[PDB]
Amino acid sequence: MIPDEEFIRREGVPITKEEIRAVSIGKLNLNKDDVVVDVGCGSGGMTVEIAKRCKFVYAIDYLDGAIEVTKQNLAKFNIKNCQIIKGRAEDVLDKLEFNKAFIGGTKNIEKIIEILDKKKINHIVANTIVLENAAKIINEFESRGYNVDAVNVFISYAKKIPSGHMFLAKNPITIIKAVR
Amino acid sequence: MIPDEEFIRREGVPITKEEIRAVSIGKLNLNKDDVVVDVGCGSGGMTVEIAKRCKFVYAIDYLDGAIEVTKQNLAKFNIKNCQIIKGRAEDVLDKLEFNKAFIGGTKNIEKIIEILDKKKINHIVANTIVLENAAKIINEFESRGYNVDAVNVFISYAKKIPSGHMFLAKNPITIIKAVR
Repeated sequence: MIPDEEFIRREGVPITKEEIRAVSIGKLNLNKDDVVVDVGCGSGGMTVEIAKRCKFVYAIDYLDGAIEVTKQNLAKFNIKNCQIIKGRAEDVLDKLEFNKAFIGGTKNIEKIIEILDKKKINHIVANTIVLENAAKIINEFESRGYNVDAVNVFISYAKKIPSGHMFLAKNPITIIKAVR
Repeated sequence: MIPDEEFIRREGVPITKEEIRAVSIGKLNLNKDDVVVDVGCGSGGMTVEIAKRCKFVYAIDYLDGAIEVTKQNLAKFNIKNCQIIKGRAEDVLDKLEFNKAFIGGTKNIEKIIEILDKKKINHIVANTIVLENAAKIINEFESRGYNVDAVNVFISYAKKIPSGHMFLAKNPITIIKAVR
């Protein structure tokens, strides 16, 4: 499944649009034995979709608002597959046993990627709207022996205006898949 | 799990990109009870992905190349709830029973839309790269009481080169969902 209007949102807290999560989910190639860390503090959209397809998910979020909404969404789809961990991913990550990672939002991508790598995490998906990060992540992963597959995705949404349908875009996003 | 690129390809026969399939599969909102028609002469990417998800799928295709590749992929991924019906959708669709349509390329998109309309199909997703067809699909449907969520997706792929990476553009495609 997937839908977007059936997610509990909250001003100040971002949510991945449906089409983006559909692509990002696919890149993770999730199965029943995957234990996934989901970094970067959002509303829970990706968390739920990941929870629904794997063994267990850690949602690492560092801001209160995000934790709260994710929590509500978790409640809302009856997810018992998931632990929300408040804090910096770089402080937490060492302590966990997992085999895949999705990274959204996040600070210290350079720290996280290095920890991921040395924890022998051999399948990672990262989304970024930022040019410098897209550049970092792709080169960081290729140097650390991953084969990298990145796509820039620019979605625009039909909106009716007096003359007909215009397409409303906001920001393109880079979705990066590193497997090793 | 949207499959990588383990698809049987035969050149002259297009394959819908992985990320475009993930978005279209998402907009279809598949249930195990869905009976889907899949109209479009491609390599079976979409077909397969629809089959894994619903009770049954009918691939409607006029093009021999397309059919055979599609048969091969269906074979490759062990898909058994799918029947291929060789013919022009405009000739056949009106005979079929199903409650959900996916439309890929097709000549005579008006006729097709008329048919889905009459049959009271409450859920249609259509991909097009043709300007005029995107216009007709959206307006024809909005005219018939469907509400229509259309998106345009521009995808580009990082390609490694001596200086770094460039992004090679693929052609943009409009993904139209119509629900009533």
